[PDB]
Amino acid sequence: GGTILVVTGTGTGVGKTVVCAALASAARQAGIDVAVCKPVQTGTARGDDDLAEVGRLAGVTQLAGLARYPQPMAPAAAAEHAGMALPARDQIVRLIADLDRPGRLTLVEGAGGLLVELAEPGVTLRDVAVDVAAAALVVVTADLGTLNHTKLTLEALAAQQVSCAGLVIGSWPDPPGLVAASNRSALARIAMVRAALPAGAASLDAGDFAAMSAAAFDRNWVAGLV
Amino acid sequence: GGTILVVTGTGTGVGKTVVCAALASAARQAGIDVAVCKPVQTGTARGDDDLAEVGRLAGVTQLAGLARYPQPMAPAAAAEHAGMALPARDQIVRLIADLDRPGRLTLVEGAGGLLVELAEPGVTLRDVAVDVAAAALVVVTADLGTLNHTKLTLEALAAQQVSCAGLVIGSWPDPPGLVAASNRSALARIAMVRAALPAGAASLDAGDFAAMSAAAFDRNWVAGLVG
Ligand SMILES: COc1ccccc1C(=O)[C@@H]1CCC[C@H]1C(C(=O)O)C(=O)O
Ligand SMILES: COc1ccccc1C(=O)[C@@H]1CCC[C@H]1C(C(=O)O)C(=O)O
Repeated sequence: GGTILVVTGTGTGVGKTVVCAALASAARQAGIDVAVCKPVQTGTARGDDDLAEVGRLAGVTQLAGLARYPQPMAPAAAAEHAGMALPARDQIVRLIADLDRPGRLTLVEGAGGLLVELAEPGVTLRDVAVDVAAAALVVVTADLGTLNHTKLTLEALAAQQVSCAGLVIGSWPDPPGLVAASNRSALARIAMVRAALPAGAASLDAGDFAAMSAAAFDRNWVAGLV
Repeated sequence: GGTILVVTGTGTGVGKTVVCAALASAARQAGIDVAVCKPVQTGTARGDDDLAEVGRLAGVTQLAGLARYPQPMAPAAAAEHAGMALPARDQIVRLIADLDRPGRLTLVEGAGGLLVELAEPGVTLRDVAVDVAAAALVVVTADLGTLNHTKLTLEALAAQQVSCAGLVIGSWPDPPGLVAASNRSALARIAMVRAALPAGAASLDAGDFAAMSAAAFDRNWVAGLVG
């Protein structure tokens, strides 16, 4: 086996996908082979496609997914509106296990937050992280309310003995602002802050995004992941 | 004592204050003595004052505060920015204990979400709820992301054996879109939804607000809150 990380977020729209891309880009530039699994993708009718974004921004080609739902809703909700079930727990765990190989960083991107139902019946990304012995990287905001949401997510991880690999602020504003500066310091008291991605980074071309990502993370930490 | 309910939320801006006012108004109209307590208030320099809004919307005069900090931030940062300290645990507990009495419903309004630090060191509303044997009413939104936030908050309450008194949707759109309708159904499968306050409730006058409040909750639930 290699290294499996689940990438979750404290909520929706926190920048999980740009963080997957930035970490993928950083890790490739560190010579690591990277796969990204997005088992469940919703919001396709309006053009959401997180794997494609990871492809454009970081050049990853091992991009695996199982299901795509048009409605911009939580999977269970999108799957009910569509009249079709979610994938099986079995499918998700085994797709991830087959992606994973020595020398490879495999990132598993949830949909929304940690306790959204990903597979039938009621199985979450937390359940999947247990099954594949993955640690969890938590994407957070620097905005008002982030400390509570982060602490809640970390408690939920520890309740099932899922290790936390750190936090990433998905969007760092410019200029920061009083709240954002305060929250960054407080977040670092609760866990390791691996990066804070400049606001607007998702609009970069691949070259600029690759330079941003290399500077965003600690090179030694990245190298140590595998 | 009487009944103590802490009123928390899945985050900030979910409508805890209007929910406190609405439940207070419904209980008063059922003949229940109501006090509302806000042990930590931030944002006072921008005019934030939840107790005064409760009084204005619901007519409550039994209102009790404790700590007030100027900046509209989490209490620890707001207190640091003002060169002040957070209250001690027993200052919060004594405030609640002094209000509590038989026949009375005492609502304790949190600051932000459940695990926000209210007192040194790392004391949260969840700890306070344990100390005063209160159940927790959880205020939620109907928007994308509420299910995860609600489940995280209920799991945290259960981790300390704090009973969940149910959910209240702080702002309910009319008409409800597909997403809000779907989230309300999912929310009700997680826990009892005690009310869904109409959007804009905070702008109703006293009589409209009182009428909205009486219709918002099951009267048998409200009446049963206090023996
Ligand atoms: C399933 O998770 C959710 C939970 C609650 C609310 C919304 C969602 C979403 O799916 C959003 C909506 C479409 C895009 C998705 C987005 C992404 O593609 O990154 C995300 O994961 O938040
Ligand atoms: C202090 O706790 C917090 C922690 C994190 C984020 C926000 C808050 C707030 O308190 C907000 C900020 C000002 C108004 C407050 C509001 C209310 O007065 O109703 C609330 O309590 O959420």
